Amino acid sequence: AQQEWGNEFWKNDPRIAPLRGALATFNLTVDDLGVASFHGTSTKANDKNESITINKMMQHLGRSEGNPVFGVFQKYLTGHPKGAAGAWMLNGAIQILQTGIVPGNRNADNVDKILEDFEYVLYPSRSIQTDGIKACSVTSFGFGQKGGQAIVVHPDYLFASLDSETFEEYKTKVEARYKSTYRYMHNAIIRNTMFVAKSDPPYTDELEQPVYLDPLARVNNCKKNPSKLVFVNADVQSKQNFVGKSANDTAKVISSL
Amino acid sequence: YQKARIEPRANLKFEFPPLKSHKEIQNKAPGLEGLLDLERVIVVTGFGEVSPWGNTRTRWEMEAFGEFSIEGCLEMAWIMGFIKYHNGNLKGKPYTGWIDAKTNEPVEDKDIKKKYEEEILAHAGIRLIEPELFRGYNPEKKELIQEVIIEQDMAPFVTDESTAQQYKLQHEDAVDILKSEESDEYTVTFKKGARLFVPKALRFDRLVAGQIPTGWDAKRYGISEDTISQVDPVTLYALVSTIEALLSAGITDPYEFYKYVHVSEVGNCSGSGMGGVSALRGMFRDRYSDKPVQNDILQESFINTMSAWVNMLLLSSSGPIKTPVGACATAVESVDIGVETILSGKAKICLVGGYDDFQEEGSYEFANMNATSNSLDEFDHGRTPQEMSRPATTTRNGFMEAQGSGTQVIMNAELAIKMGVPIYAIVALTATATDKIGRSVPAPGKGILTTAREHHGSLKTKSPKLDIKYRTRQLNKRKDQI
Amino acid sequence: IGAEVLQGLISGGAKVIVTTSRFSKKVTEYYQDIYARFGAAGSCLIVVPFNQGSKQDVEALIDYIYRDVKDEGLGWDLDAVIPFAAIPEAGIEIDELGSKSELAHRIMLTNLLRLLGEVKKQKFTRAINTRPAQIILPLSPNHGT
Amino acid sequence: PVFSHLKARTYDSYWNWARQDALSMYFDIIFGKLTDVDRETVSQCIQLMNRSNPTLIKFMQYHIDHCPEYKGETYQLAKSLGQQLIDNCIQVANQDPVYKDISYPTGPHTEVDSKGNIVYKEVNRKSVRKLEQYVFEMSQGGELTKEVAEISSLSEKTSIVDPVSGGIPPETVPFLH
Amino acid sequence: DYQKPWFAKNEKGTCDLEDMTYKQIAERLVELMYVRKSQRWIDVTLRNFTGKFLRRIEERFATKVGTISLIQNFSQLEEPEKAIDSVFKAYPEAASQLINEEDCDWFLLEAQSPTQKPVPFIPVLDERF
Repeated sequence: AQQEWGNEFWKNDPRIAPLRGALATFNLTVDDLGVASFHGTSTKANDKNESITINKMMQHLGRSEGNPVFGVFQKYLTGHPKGAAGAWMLNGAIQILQTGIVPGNRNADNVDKILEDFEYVLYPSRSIQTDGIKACSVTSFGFGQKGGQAIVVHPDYLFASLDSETFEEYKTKVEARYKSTYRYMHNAIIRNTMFVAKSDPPYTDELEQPVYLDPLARVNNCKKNPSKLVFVNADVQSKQNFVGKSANDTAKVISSL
Repeated sequence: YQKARIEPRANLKFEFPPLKSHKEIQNKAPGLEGLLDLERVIVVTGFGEVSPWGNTRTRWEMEAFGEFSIEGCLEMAWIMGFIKYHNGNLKGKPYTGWIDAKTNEPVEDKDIKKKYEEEILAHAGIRLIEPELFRGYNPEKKELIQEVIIEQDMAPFVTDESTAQQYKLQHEDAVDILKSEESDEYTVTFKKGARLFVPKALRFDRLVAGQIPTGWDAKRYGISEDTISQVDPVTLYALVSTIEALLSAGITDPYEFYKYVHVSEVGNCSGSGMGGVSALRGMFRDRYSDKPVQNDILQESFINTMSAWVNMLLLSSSGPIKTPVGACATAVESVDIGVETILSGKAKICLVGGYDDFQEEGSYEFANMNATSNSLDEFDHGRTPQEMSRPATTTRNGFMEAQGSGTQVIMNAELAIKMGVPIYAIVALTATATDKIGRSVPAPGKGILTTAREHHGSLKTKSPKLDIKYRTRQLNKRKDQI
Repeated sequence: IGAEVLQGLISGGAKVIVTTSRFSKKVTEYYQDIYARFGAAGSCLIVVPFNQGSKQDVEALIDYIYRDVKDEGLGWDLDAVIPFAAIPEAGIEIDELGSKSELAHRIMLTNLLRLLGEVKKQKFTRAINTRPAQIILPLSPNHGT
Repeated sequence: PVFSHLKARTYDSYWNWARQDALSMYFDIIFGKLTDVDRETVSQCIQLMNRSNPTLIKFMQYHIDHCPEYKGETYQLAKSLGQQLIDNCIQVANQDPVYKDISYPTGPHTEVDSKGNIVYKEVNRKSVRKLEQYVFEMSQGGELTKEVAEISSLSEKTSIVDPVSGGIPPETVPFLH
Repeated sequence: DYQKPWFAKNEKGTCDLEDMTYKQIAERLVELMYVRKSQRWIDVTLRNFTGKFLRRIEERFATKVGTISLIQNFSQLEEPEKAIDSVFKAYPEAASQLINEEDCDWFLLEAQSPTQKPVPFIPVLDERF
């Protein structure tokens, strides 16, 4: 029910766009897509063609006039890595959300004359500190008709959907995890041991096949080395795995008759 | 009158997202409470990269601020091998800080941006092609071989027994081999009409590329030499943005995944565009030219074996693997595969991203397609290498090739709240779309325009499920039937 | 002075061509920041590398301004020439008339008068006698004082 | 001869930097870097009226119609200061652009401390507050020279109530002539 | 059972040295090498070791190029709360951020230093235990 009515109500609806309904699931509008991280390879044919689509997407969806997307073009200082590009643009669009800074194309010294008919796109040349970006849009184009587009929403629209008991239990777990990876990353910088390649899988050889056939087999800590965490025989096809708390410790009213 | 001063050493903190309060969040986004199924919400949990501008922390403060801070210049000088750490004793006095690498001087953290700021900005980004980073590839002397038929017989020379039988096997009447009556060597004379290959060199136009900073070594991240000498150079870029995407999530041990998730539920949908092109050169040219290439150079050329070395060295998962190819958009395609593996239920954590490499042969072929900027034509316009990539500018001419990788870690929202990992983003949708009929492969089109498609022909009302009041009313009466 | 006359001309709505001897990335980003902040509707700023000590340079520049756009020029017609180019020479008496002193005199007097001779020739061969170019000379009060 | 017509950098795109400067002014007011009592705020509204087209008036209207004025006084300030700039840029449509030096006419000052150090700074002139008072100060001359609501009004053309030519003292020279 | 207790301690019991914040270290030293009843330190070198740590707090969380140390001389550590609360007032995120491994190497190399009384605790189990 939560995905018929809350989460993916819009999927094969001909009245709701995908790009509109992907924002409508967090009660956002089309006007809340702040930044559009362009592919933007400094190619004559690419940069004109990409601005046509993002303008025509916003024009068809009824984005209000005077609301352009801030087109950021990351490839002025990194270049085009021809396949790691959509991951750099997705890493960059995440940092626009959590900071609010919309960076500027510092190699844009004179934006093209044709690009002023696209009134739904703004091309900044220096970084502007927005009060907050709610959604970005990473689009990229490949050789061989390989257009793609990802939409990325600020994570505070997930934490709205939780309750105060789930969020506070989450918040103390992520701050206890931050102290564990602060200690690791400060050690691993000065000792050059970020990558610790494993030598063994978390099971032995005659635990390898019993683990694969049990969907409820989870790793616990070893006893002779608590820093190493492995599959033991008691985790595999265990007797406390399917049976739980709410229906079996409270099976004193259903097993009493 | 000489008061005690303070020297500001760098305070590197590897910060998580800044979680604001719950009352602030629900005032900003009211209405959503129990309406979203968290298992159908894909979140980005960690991310990392290797770039011409270092990693994902030093690239951002160059992209946003235009210069490095004292903690992003220490992080950059550590990457490029300028400073080392040394705890203990040197020159008698006990010292426990950072130490220069060329000399052994105790550099202070305040003096990083006055000592190495020249060398960091000169050896990162979109500088000229440095030949020591590409096994001696000098684009100003681009090597070919020319087939020549000799019109006069050649001076005889000595060789091995097996090699002389290989010259006779190729061209038979254009060689006469002859065994030495004393030793077990042969005399080879190439008579006229034989074909040779004389090397020549030409001046190639494309001299600028965006390289990984000079001094980047994957042993600094902990990768052993037995992995360095075996795998392709792209696999090292994929292995250190996977360990950086996992450490951006607080996953310091990848086997912590298996306290919440079965081993068949950790995927890997990273992909490349061309794969290990440094191994494709080793089997198509370097073995044709009899250079000593390793025997399993075919297995390092596959696009899917960079994500195999991730599972072979880090993850040990038996979960899905779906490696895509998009060749310029293969990390947005890889996100599309990664969110569909998790929404189907086949995986719960999915490594996702893209990786590629700059090499000589692909650089020459992009120039033949007229896709890359003519770097000598940009010198006629007075452009620096640092300003040869100008998107949306009226005088733009071709792209600028780079190398590196980028990796995200996507998972369920319900699993991410349970593990207590940081959530950086929400992947709202991902789409992929081809174009119309043409006869030109590297030509873009308006194909992704179908991600905003809507029918509003004569419809006079809104869609009734476009307001959250109605959808919370139908869901709450369905929650009562359950 | 000339960089402040430039941003007043540009914010007034004029088409300005600016010459530079030290053409670099720092210089062309200085002038782009002027247009990005102090531009106006219909204004245009053009930055060229230009050495006023050279005679072939002051002839190639004015020809580029008056050439047609199909002949890879600007198609313009000057309305003002503000020749503020100089060399800061100091400590030079009557007996140290060196190479820097003779070069600076070619910039400030000889090729200045040659630059106005080119502007007259381009207007005369196109028969432009109803559009004079106003020369603003940077005179001085102190002649050897 | 260091010249080429290939190295010529042309800048034309006022239409993009107008919207970029209108937005960066909008967040400097919100984050407390600009106030209406500043010389930098009024000097930025002057450039937004020179670079005025109907697409910027759409841009600056949207961000002040959808301005969350309840969030603070700087959100109330940006909606109030920005609304005056809407009406100013509407009236100066179909007009020529304007060079106005609205800055402060500073003057010199040199000072030696007791420790011994030449410091130089450009301080505000006492009598002369704006540039119209600079032209009056230039016409009066010196003694040995003698012989034997600001944002909303940037669109309205002022009338000269008295010319400075009447206020020149007789038979003496001004500072600029 | 031993006179040199295990140094590292936070909430949820004992820990390693890298699990304590910069404030939890600086007030565990005063818990261990400052006597409350007789109002003295154990040694004058143990008072300067606490002051050299407090100067490492101010160095870590500092300004652009250099400012005034709040501990201008170690003689003001005879009232140790007044010097501690003045440092974590100027640098308030030192009360919540754990100690770097570089500063832990400083803490363990200063503890093994001559011309200093050996520390009245045990900071690490190692070959130097």
